[PDB]
Formats: sequence, structure tokens, C-alpha cells
Amino acid sequence: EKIRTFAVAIVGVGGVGSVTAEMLTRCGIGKLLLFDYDLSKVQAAEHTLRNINPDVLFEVHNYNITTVENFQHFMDRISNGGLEEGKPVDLVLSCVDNFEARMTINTACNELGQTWMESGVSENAVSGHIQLIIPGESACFACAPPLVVAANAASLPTTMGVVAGILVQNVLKFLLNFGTVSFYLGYNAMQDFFPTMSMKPNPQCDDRNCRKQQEEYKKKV
Amino acid sequence: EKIRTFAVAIVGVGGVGSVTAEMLTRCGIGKLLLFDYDKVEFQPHQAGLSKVQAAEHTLRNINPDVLFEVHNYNITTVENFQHFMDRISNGGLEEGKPVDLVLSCVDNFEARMTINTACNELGQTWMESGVSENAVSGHIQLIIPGESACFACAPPLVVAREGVCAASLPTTMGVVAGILVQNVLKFLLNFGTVSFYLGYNAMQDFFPTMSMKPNPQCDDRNCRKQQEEYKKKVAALQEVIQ
Ligand SMILES: [Zn+2]
Ligand SMILES: [Zn+2]
Repeated sequence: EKIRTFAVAIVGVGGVGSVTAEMLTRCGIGKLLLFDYDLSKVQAAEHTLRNINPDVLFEVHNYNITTVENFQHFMDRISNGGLEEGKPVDLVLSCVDNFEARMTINTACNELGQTWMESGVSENAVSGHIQLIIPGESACFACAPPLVVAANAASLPTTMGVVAGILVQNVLKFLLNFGTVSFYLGYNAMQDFFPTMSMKPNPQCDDRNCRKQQEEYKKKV
Repeated sequence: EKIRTFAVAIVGVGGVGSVTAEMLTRCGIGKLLLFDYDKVEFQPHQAGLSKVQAAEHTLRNINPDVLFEVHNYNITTVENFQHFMDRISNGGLEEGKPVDLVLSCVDNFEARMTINTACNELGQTWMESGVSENAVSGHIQLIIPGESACFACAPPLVVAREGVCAASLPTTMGVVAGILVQNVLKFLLNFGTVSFYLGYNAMQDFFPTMSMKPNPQCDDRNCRKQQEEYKKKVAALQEVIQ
């Protein structure tokens, strides 16, 4: 019911992204915005998803957001593509499998002061994670590299399933304000370990907007 | 590859059971035996078909290579319990061989105890799984009769707004089914570490894990018999928390 009043952007519509898109659609999220870069992949996903739950609204884009020109458009849609035009999306989800795209999303979110979550799964399928980022309040993707160790074909879609479900659950807890949102939640599939933590921002982060947001956040006193 | 050589029985094709059946089918499990006893009340046009034949139609369409055997009876009846034991002992990939794993995805204690009674009689390893009515917690448990606690060794373990639940339920089922299946793969394929018990608290992203030793005074004498057979086997080197 209340869930129908939110919009979520999802970047990366393969692997963890398709499962996540499908779960959110099945929950009746008001709007999903889909970004990927090859009907194209996103318009294909939109078609399948709208069949699953026609209550959900979609907007899709197929451009490479790592060029500054497309990055402009990406930021425009984050800021204005909410359920009602001209309002921001409530959350951005990174379900991408490369560093450049991920860092690209981090740069947009730092610029906009947009809360987002990033997720990943290993090629080997033995591990994955989700993380919440609140620019200026918690570590962004540029503040520090990933340091949490993984204490050492069928498995791969399964691990994607677990990570996607945990992601969606945290999206629901964030949008609907119940339980506790995780800041970092890891998944070691071989051991059934779920390491968790949160990290403060790096005051010397390379991302000058992360730095800017931190100051703005501190200033609230 | 190797996963194609295994047979898995799933009791209860409801929430976690259907997700689980679907994942296993997508993995290319050799065979699924499906047991349940009510009708579709999934996709809306199956409303009236038995749950088991409906799931079978969907799953076959997903992966035609998996072999399906389905039964639509109440296993808590002695007569149907005989049939159930027959298919567990003999409904393996090769007929006359046991099923490699039984998965309990039923919603009630009686059916769980029923599956437990069969598995102790047969010495059949199984996993008991569930999602709470509150929609924000679930669990999986590995029962190796004689080696780990059976469902009767101790009473039921518990893992500590409507719109919340209505949204959460499907996704908690997803998480629990996913972790169940990962454990099924780890158990069948023998890699990594299989959890004897794993709970999931969705409110706090808590995944408590432990194992339980058998209760040497279990009400189930087959449990006890199975314990002594296991104690014979090992005989050289297992402490409880004090
Ligand atoms: Zn930073
Ligand atoms: Zn017992």
C-alpha cells in the first residue's frame, strides 16, 4: 500500500539486478527506473516486469552513464524521476558488476546527496554483499576500498538469489521505516557467515562532493 | 553436471517449498518428488488444481529435463505415511534407491513430526525449514538421524503493520529458500560447510547459526537406535556448551 508511493532506480539489470527488479515489482513498488547498457536489455526487462505486476510504473534508459554527457542525464533522472516528475527517486540501487559504473554511481550520489545501496556477487559465487551509503554520513564507495575478507554454476544463481533478497529486504526496511537497515552486510556462501558493520566517512576522501556532504552533515548542529 | 545425479523430496509446495522447488529445477536437479495435500486457492488460472500438479506444470515448463514425481495425499495418516516411506526409500533417481535428501517446507508441527518419524525409521537425512507467521524470520535445520538432533529430540526452536508483513513475507521466503538451496547444494555436492541450524531474523539482518546433538533420551526410539548405531561407527572422539 504505502510501498506504491516510492520510486527506486536500479542500475544493472542482469544477475542480482533482475532478481531485485522482479522482487520489487512483485511487492508493488510505485516505480522502477532501469539503467543498463547493452528490444534492448532494459526494455526487455520492463516488458517481463510489467507482465508480472502491471501496477508498477517503469522508465528505462540504455545509455552508458560513464561518459559525462550521459552522466548528466543520469543525475537528471535521479533528481527528477520520482513517482511525481521533478521529485527525486527514493533510492538508487547499484546491481552492476564493474568498478567504473559503481564509482560512476557513487560520484552521482555524492553530487546529489542521494542515499543508495550497492550490491555485488563474486564471479566464483562464494560470496556477495550489500551496503547502504548515505553521502556525508557513512563511508561512500570512494572513502575506502572493500576490506572484509572472505574466510576461505549451481551456486552462482543461488548466491545471487540470497543477495538480492537481502537487498530487497533492506530496501523495504529503508522505505517503510521498520527494523534496522544494514550499512554493510556480507555473505560468505561456503561458511554461512554474514559479517556486518558500518563505517564513518573518510575526511580525506578523493570525492570532493563526499567531502562537501560531510561538512554539510556536520554543520547540522 | 553432478547435481543432475540427485533426487530431492520436497514436502509442502507452499511459500518456501515452491521457491525451493523452482530454484532446484533451475539448477538441473535430477528429480523432484513433491508432496502436498491442498489445492491452488503460483498463477491465478490454476485455482482448483492440486498444488502438486500445478507446481509440476510450471516447473516442467521451466526445465523439461528434471524428472517429477508428485503425490497429493495427507502424510499424517498411517496409510498415506506408508506410501510416503515407500517413495522416500525407493523414489530415488534410480528406482529402488533412496531419495538423496528430504526437505520439509510444511507449515505445521504435526506434518514436521510425521516427516521426522519416517526419517528416523529410515535413517534418512533431511532439512526442516520454515518461515514464521510474522513474515520477518525463518530458519533451516539439518537432521541427520543418530548424528544430530531430530525434530523430537527437543521442542520447537523459535528465531527471536500489515503492509510490512505483506511486503516482507515474499522476500523472507526468498532468503530462506535461497539459503536452504545453497545448503542442499553444499550437502549434495560436498563443498563448503553445511549449517546444522541457521535462523534468519529479517528485522535485524541476524543469521544465528549453531548445531544440536542428539538427545539420548529422545521420545523417538528410532532416533535412539540411530544414535547408538552412529556411536558404534565413530567410537574415537563431542562436547555441549556448559
Ligand atoms: Zn567518500
Ligand atoms: Zn531424537
